[PDB]
Amino acid sequence: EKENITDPPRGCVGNTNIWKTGPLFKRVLMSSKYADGVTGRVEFNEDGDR
Amino acid sequence: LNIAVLLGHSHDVTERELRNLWGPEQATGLPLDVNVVALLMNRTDPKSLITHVCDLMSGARIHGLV
Amino acid sequence: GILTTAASSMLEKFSYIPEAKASCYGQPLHTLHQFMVNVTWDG
Amino acid sequence: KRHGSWKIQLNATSVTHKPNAIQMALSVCEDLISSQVYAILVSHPPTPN
Ligand SMILES: *[C@@H]1O[C@H](CO)[C@@H](O)[C@H](O)[C@H]1NC(C)=O
Ligand SMILES: *[C@@H]1O[C@H](CO)[C@@H](O)[C@H](O)[C@H]1NC(C)=O
Ligand SMILES: *[C@@H]1O[C@H](CO)[C@@H](O)[C@H](O)[C@H]1NC(C)=O
Ligand SMILES: *[C@@H]1O[C@H](CO)[C@@H](O)[C@H](O)[C@H]1NC(C)=O
Ligand SMILES: *[C@@H]1O[C@H](CO)[C@@H](O)[C@H](O)[C@H]1NC(C)=O
Repeated sequence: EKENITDPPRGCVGNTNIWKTGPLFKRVLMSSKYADGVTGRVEFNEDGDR
Repeated sequence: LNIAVLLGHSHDVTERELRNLWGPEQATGLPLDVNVVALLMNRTDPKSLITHVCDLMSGARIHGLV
Repeated sequence: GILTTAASSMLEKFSYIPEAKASCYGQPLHTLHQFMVNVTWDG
Repeated sequence: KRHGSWKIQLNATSVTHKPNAIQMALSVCEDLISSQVYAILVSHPPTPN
């Protein structure tokens, strides 16, 4: 939705070009608020757990 | 013992002074089969770190990594 | 210097302190972790 | 199905058991960094180690 497309490059050959949206997509992991799931209502807390 | 010493790319340090930093030094050398292997690296990746660790561990029983 | 000091002062206790692993593929007792708590090199 | 009509696609890659634990992450790195993956999930209870 909010574009900012960053890609993890091929670090196997001499690359330390870090991925910029590392924490930011982790923010997407922190704000992954859902309610659909066979296990139940899946939602991540401040600890990143169920 | 056999100790491998590898470095990155900073400080422009070449390799021969690393050979000579061990040789005339260690006056009180009590173990006999002590040898250093001074190497460098052309990359900055953990892939080559895994590769050179698995090659130097098989490389005549290296017991030290720096 | 610390590595050679540890190998020298641990050689006097047990002989075959060098105990390396053969290869990473295809899957010890005397270590220096409990030995170099305190060591001295060149003062 | 329900995630719009954008031209994004998906590809699957799953790596299996190796008895040596270093070569596990070795197969992972050379098979997924070259694949440019975005998430990594491990689902192995029945290991003897
Ligand atoms: C994307 O992120 C950059 C900073 O990395 C920022 O300058 C830019 O405004 C962002 N674009 C938007 C608004 O999505
Ligand atoms: C957890 O509890 C309910 C109880 O009926 C269960 O049906 C469902 O699997 C779970 N739902 C939620 C709220 O996660
Ligand atoms: C230079 O890089 C190549 C490729 O990894 C390697 O084979 C060679 O040993 C490297 N040389 C040094 C001294 O780092
Ligand atoms: C380390 O210090 C302890 C006392 O804290 C001492 O007993 C011991 O001799 C020292 N280590 C050596 C030289 O073995
Ligand atoms: C897509 O996945 C298949 C099976 O895992 C793999 O063989 C292929 O290299 C992947 N990449 C492409 C070309 O999309």
